[PDB]
Amino acid sequence: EEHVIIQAEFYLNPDQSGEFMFDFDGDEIFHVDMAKKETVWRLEEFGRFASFEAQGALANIAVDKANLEIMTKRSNYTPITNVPPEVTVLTNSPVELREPNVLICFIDKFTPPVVNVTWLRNGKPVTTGVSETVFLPREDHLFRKFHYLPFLPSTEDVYDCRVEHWGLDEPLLKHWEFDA
Amino acid sequence: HTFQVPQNYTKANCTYCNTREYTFSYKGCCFYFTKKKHTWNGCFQACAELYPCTYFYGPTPDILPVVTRNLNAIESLWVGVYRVGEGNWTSLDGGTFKVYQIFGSHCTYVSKFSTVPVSHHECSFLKPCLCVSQRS
Amino acid sequence: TRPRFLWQLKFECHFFNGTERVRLLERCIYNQEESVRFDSDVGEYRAVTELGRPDAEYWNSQKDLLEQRRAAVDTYCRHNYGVGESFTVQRRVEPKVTVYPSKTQPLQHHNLLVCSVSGFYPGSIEVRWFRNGQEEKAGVVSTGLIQNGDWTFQTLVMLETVPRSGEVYTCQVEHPSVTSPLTVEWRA
Amino acid sequence: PKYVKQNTLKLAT
Repeated sequence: EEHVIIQAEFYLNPDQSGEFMFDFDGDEIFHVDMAKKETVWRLEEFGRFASFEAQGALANIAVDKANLEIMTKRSNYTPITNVPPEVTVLTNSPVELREPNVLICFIDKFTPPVVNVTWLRNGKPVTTGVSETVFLPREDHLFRKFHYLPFLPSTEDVYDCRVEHWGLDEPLLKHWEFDA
Repeated sequence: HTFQVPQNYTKANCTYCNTREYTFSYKGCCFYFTKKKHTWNGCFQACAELYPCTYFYGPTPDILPVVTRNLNAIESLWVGVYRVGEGNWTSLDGGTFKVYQIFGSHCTYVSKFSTVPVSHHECSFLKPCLCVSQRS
Repeated sequence: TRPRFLWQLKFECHFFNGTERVRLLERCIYNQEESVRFDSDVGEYRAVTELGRPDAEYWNSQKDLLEQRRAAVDTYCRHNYGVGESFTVQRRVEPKVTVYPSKTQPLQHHNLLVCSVSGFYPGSIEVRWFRNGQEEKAGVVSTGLIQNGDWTFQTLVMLETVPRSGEVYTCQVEHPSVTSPLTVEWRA
Repeated sequence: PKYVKQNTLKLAT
């Protein structure tokens, strides 16, 4: 083929969390904030060329919640078997000392879609500038997710992408540090 | 001189189901609401030519509620239930049908609000035909 | 923690040759098992697993629903393909090509020449290595295409070498964002 | 231009 557009949604119990997003060849086009009830575009440039009525997504989610209830019972309450995530920390571009960069924490092939992620600089949590994506769907029906940490390269600092998930025995730390 | 071309219609003896084109499916049958409208009598042939193994169908009380819920509020169907034999109200499928009959014995239709087939004012009215084919 | 129950619904529009061919795939997934699906090429709902049987039967009994999905390839797929074609199918960002060896070693000792290609889009890309004009197909250690999650890709293509003074390695990159192949060299 | 969504159907009860 050439291209694929995917409208993907889900609802998870007991969390009572849901999602509604559109995907183009693996990349998110936009998703709907369940709380704010507004559509949020991956790239702000997208909002300048298209639009989506967020209310519609909320309707589907309501129906999905109800359906999840039905499927759970009919399956005789069989729960999802956890699939721990593969985590890898990468840099956005080749690093240069004191040249702003971005640490990408790529969490892949996991389920269910609940994950606690923490960025750590020298063992301490960091929030300054962090950003994340929602859960991206995979052909095998597992999920993919990204977390971002902009930073300034140095020889004095070490980083870690801390990842928690139920299919994991304990928190997983993915280490990164400059190498001179 | 009279040239006589007779035509005997009966139930189909084969399987078929056009999956990219049927109106709806239920239990083992593939249902098709004719797109062209026809006279009640024109239905036997309209259905027999629509698809292979297809024929004018008479809705069983077990089946018309599904047929009936798939009806527009202003749409009606000519159905294969006729006055002649086996209880006097039968079908190419046999059986006996309970019919609302305040009218003329020969044709019947279903509406969104009918629970049994109904005899009609006159069979020349045009309506889509209710056709069927057995799957697998 | 407690057991989790997951319900997923995916509507996938497959576009081939632009729009000359469009397949619509609607899938219901319980936990990690697809249970029922509508394939525009099939025309009706099909249970994939037994859990989906009830649904496929119920849904194929509704004509309006059947008629809606059978036309979705036009009212939905082809439509949404248009709404965003200008910034998706047409999006193009030129790659940033850099060449550097991994660990600073004296010459003649084995080294890993790195060709970093970053921030590009679409993913379709070609990177080749050259040693004094001749193409090096062997000893190429690559990460493969990496999706950054923000509509940009990157790929690190490393070449195993034992640089001799005078050698000129060239990393050639071809990508739909550039007319003539990009090139960058490294002198030994 | 506006993005069109496909509606989720209710499962069989």
